[PDB]
Amino acid sequence: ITYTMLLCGPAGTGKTAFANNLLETKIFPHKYQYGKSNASISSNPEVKVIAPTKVVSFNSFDPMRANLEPGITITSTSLELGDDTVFFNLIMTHGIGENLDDSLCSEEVMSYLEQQFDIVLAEETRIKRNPRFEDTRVHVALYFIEPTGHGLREVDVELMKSISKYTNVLPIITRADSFTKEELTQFRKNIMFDVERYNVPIYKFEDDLESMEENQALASLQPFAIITSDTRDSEGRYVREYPWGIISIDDDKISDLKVLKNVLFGSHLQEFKDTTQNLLYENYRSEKLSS
Amino acid sequence: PPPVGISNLPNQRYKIVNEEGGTFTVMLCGESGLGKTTFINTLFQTVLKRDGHRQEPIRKTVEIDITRALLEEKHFELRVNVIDTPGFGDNVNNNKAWQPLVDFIDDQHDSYMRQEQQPYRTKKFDLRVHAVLYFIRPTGHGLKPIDIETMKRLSTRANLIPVIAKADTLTAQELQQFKSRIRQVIEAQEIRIFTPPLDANPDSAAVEHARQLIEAMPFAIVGSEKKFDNGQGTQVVARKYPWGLVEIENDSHCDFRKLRALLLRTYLLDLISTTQEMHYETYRRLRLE
Amino acid sequence: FQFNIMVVGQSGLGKSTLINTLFASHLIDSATGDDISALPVTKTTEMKISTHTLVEDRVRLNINVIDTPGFGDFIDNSKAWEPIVKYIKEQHSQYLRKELTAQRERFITDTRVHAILYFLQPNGKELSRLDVEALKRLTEIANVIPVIGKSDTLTLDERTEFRELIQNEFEKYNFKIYPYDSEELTDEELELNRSVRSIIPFAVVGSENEIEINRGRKTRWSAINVEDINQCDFVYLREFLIRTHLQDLIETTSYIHYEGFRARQLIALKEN
Amino acid sequence: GYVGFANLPKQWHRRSIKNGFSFNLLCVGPDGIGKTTLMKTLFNNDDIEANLVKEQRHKVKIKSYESVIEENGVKLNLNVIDTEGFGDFLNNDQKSWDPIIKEIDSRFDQYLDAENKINRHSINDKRIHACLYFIEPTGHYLKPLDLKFMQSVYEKCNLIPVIAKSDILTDEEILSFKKTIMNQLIQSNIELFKPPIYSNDDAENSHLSERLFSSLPYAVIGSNDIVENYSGNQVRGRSYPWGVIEVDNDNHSDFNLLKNLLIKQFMEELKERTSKILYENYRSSKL
Ligand SMILES: Nc1nc2c(ncn2[C@@H]2O[C@H](COP(=O)(O)OP(=O)(O)O)[C@@H](O)[C@H]2O)c(=O)[nH]1
Ligand SMILES: Nc1nc2c(ncn2[C@@H]2O[C@H](COP(=O)(O)OP(=O)(O)O)[C@@H](O)[C@H]2O)c(=O)[nH]1
Ligand SMILES: Nc1nc2c(ncn2[C@@H]2O[C@H](COP(=O)(O)OP(=O)(O)O)[C@@H](O)[C@H]2O)c(=O)[nH]1
Ligand SMILES: Nc1nc2c(ncn2[C@@H]2O[C@H](COP(=O)(O)OP(=O)(O)O)[C@@H](O)[C@H]2O)c(=O)[nH]1
Repeated sequence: ITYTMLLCGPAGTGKTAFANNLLETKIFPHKYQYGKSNASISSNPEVKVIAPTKVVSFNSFDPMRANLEPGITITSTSLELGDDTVFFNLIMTHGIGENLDDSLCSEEVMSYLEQQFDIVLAEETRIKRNPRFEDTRVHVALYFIEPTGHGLREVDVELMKSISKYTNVLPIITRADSFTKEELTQFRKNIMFDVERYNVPIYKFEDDLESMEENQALASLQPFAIITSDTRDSEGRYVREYPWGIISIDDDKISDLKVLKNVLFGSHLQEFKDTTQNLLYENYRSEKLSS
Repeated sequence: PPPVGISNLPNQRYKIVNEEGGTFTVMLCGESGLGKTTFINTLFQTVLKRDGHRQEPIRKTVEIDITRALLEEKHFELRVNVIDTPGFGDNVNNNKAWQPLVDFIDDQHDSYMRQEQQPYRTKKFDLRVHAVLYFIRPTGHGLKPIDIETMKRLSTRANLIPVIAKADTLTAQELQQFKSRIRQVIEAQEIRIFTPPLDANPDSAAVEHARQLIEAMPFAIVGSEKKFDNGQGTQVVARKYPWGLVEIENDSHCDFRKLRALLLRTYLLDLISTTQEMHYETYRRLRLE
Repeated sequence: FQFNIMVVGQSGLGKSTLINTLFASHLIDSATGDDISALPVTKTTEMKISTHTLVEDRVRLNINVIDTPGFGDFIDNSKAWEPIVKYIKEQHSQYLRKELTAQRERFITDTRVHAILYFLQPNGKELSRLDVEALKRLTEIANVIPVIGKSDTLTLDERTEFRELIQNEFEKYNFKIYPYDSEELTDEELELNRSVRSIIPFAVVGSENEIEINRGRKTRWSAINVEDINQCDFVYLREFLIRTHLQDLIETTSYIHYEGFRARQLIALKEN
Repeated sequence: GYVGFANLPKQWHRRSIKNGFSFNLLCVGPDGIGKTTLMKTLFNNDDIEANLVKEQRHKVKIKSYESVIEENGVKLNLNVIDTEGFGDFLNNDQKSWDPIIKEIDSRFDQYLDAENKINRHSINDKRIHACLYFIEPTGHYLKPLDLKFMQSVYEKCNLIPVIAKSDILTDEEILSFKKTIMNQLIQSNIELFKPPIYSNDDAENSHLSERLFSSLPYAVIGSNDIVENYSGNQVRGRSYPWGVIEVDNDNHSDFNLLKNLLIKQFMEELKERTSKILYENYRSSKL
């Protein structure tokens, strides 16, 4: 299958580390410590680099130019993680939250999603159509919530709404180690209250008794709080290390990351794909045809 | 052969200083969720501030709120003026968000100047900010354009003390790298940050502590209003996570005690004197050009 | 006989007490008092003359203690010696009026200034404007015997140096201080005059109150005897102005100063 | 715990010792009253007046001398003003003693001018922080000129009246002269500096302050030279053919009380009053 996932959030959330952990391959480099390798060959047997990292959109360490605003930059890195063979193109946003005005960033991301929708529509409405054409539509999208502990900001809400317009959007609390149990609970409650207040159309984990129970539990879990590291233990366990203690990404209580990974690449992958392909895209196409 | 009381003049000065009382003014700049309220509640051992102001319109207007209190420790009274920056950096468009804060500092300086313009001037209401703590989110990446320009704008109005918020969030190597990047940026951008006075000293250890303090910038701040046992029978103020406990009073875990030395314990008088002899003087000169 | 002794100084110098002690009775009470309102009403130095009778030596003497209240006691003492000079010369004019009068009397009372005691403050500095002018105009108008008030204010060496300084000041201003050496005097007389002259300006300490130990002032760290020779010159001045030169003083006030004023006044009358 | 914001006064103590101190003192009196001996004994420096700083006379002469006196590390920059000619004139009118007042006003003027400059660069305080008037030990009453000058100066400078050469006057004489002088001062409305009593301070130190106020006018003596006591103990003072007076002995003089009120105890408070009350009144007048 051809799966497409977007990772959007303010700079300093942990999207690069999250992607490296998910792939089990350090295919994405962290900013300012990069250029040693960016789209290198995978260190994972299942991970393949079918296309290096490349920019799909642009709108704009050097200490003298640190003041300069980066703008927004959207990059799609294509990989093949394996019938089971999945062609997974990961889109990522950089420079979001690193400028004064972030309206440009929201505009660019929404425009990229809309242009992919339009490309698919044009292929569909073609006298000679390529039946196996590669769709660039973002089947799922994860928005990283900066660990404020208070609630959702303005840029957070607007970006999540923009992403929701064209793809499913999932609220993901990042760096949950920054929060204690009570603090993380309160932060999650605040996030849910704010999305309800502003009516952000965040994705809902809402035919089988067990399936209904799992959906209910996953909905109660959201926003998903996760700890991610691209560094591993000598034994080979992705872990964070602090002077007061060492965190393991595998630990269930520390991170909901493995539930999130299961839903993203396992259970609900097809659900995200079908909803983005046959509900959002179809409604957009109907509106265009009415235009 | 009797002595003169030249050696007692300093003890007289001490007597008047301790019987008069002091006033400290600190502006805590940053975004929402940088452990600022908890920091000021931890530095003074008391709850000077609150629970967040929240559930209001998402587009926050950068305002200035001053929380004033009278604190007594050893029969010495201090008027603490904790100035805040609600809504700063919490919006999609944060352009010209540094204007209100620098404007407030300039307004306080002008107020003091106009108190001097009084014909028969009396006791002085001095709200000039003796310290400015700019909190940086622990992104572990670098300083944002908003951050650098606000800091540079307010670095001439008063004293600037960069601090890395929620420094426990970052791992040791990550926080050290973040500190190095911040120092390089503020060195290239030429931002001016308060440095403890080590000169170039009779108390070689005091200027040595000055050196230790200036080699620990931007300061790592870990603040908690709850205390936990360390396992040896001693309760230390700390942040309790299941993997480990981040004690605020251990120099190995945070630079909070260094910041307390700079702000209240060791270099508080120096901060006040620099704010009143260097910054205010330049503002007054330019205002009276 | 009638003797006229005048005291010239400021309030405090200790002149009233000095007279009181030199005569052994309370003759003159401080004319200045302890009130700034007791000072003269003319805002110029005034004269207080008091006549007492002292016959304890069986030499009955009619003392006339004269005092100059107001001297150096106001802010403007620009003419604080003019009234003193006027008093002296008027007392002289009375005697010459009686002697120039037809069918005069046998005893034409001598109210002239037989002796003057100018009290020099124990400051250790040269003569001030007031002191200089007053001594300049009073040395040739009457017999002046310098004295140093509150000589307790100067240690022995300090007192000696100040006395030498005052002696040199007298010589510089050409001031004529009593006694006066003459040719009639014998050798013993000349040497006595030299000695009392070396004592001048005197350093006298006066106390009308008596102290008990084992006449003087007794304090916390000190105890002076007004009649001690190795402590003060009070005995010397006493003997000098009461016995040694008293006769010479009263004779020179009638032979030198009075006859001088007589010649001057009569010459002026002749001319006019 | 203990947040260390009560440590600020200690930082002030250290700053003070580091930056030394400065005291401008005025001495008005007759020539020969003992204002050159008292100063040297107060500052234990025989050369306290050897750094002279930068058709008949009819006005007193104001002489400025600047020295430095350091004890146990702390250093003080003393600037003593001496009047020369007070009383020596036979006029002694307001013009005679005007130069002293003009000099005090000039110090205040320089301070005000530098405070009101655009550059407002570091200014050195020359304002007269105290005025010692030496009162002769006549034993009768405060003299007219003394009253006039002390009233003319009681607002410009802190007033510290003393009775000079007090060793001559007997104990009872000193008491009576002190009482008369104080009565004359109060009825001329001449006001003297009252030592402050700090709060949360020792009650003994408060009693010392009260005694310092109620011992005025003082009775001070000066002799930096050493004389032998009747006990065989060398002591600072003066030796006469009748006895020996000791400058450091409290039983003999209020010298130690004056040193307390002028240097040891309330020098800083005197400077504070001069720079916070008197100078601001001068500024209001200039305004
Ligand atoms: N405390 C904490 N730090 C994290 C976590 N994940 C990543 N980081 C660190 O935070 C930074 C994340 O930067 P990066 O993932 O490149 O962020 P992006 O630019 O927003 O995509 C790096 O310094 C990571 O080492 C996490 O779960 N917790
Ligand atoms: N990682 C970390 N989180 C902290 C720390 N102190 C407080 N917090 C979290 O941040 C919250 C307090 O933020 P607050 O001080 O109100 O925010 P600000 O004043 O707007 O920066 C707490 O409820 C915690 O969840 C700290 O030292 N480290
Ligand atoms: N120390 C000292 N005091 C003296 C001396 N003579 C007088 N006094 C004091 O001077 C004070 C005033 O003297 P007094 O003769 O009454 O006054 P005057 O006539 O106005 O100068 C008295 O209280 C005496 O105690 C002296 O030789 N030494
Ligand atoms: N009796 C007495 N004489 C003193 C005292 N202090 C100083 N003197 C003498 O007073 C004289 C004048 O003092 P000085 O300091 O030279 O005077 P200034 O011209 O006022 O500076 C000196 O020769 C000292 O011997 C004192 O307490 N008592």
